[PDB]
Amino acid sequence: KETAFVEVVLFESSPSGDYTTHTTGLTGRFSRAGAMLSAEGEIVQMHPLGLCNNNDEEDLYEYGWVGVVKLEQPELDPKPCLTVLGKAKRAVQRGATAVIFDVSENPEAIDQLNQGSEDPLKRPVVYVKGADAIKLMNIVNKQKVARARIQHL
Repeated sequence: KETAFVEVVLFESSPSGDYTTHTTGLTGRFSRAGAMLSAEGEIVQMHPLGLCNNNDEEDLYEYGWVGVVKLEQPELDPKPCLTVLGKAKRAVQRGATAVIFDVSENPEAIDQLNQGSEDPLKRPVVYVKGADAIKLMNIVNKQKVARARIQHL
């Protein structure tokens, strides 16, 4: 399958040094234009405008982050700086191990994410929508650091 199982992990340390964790599961689909590989890392939420070399002097994240990007309604960004896959490629250049797109406000992006390339990304690009997107963004919009685990299967 092209199904991606995504686990989102919230964690707190204790004085003993042992962690308490809380996991939320959800499902998306791997883009055919990205790798069909598993990935894992700290979530970094980015506004889709942040993947433009606009303005900027933008943030350096430690290598290995999982980008979570909620697409805008296309009416709000009619002049996109890069294609949606281009923005994923840009994240990978900036150290992302994977990108998860919430495409619920731009479901037509799935057409581009389902279309193959002879220059595919070497890292996975997952899209979520529906209840799965709602589950993801509810956790990401909490104050807390979270880790994502993306599993092929």
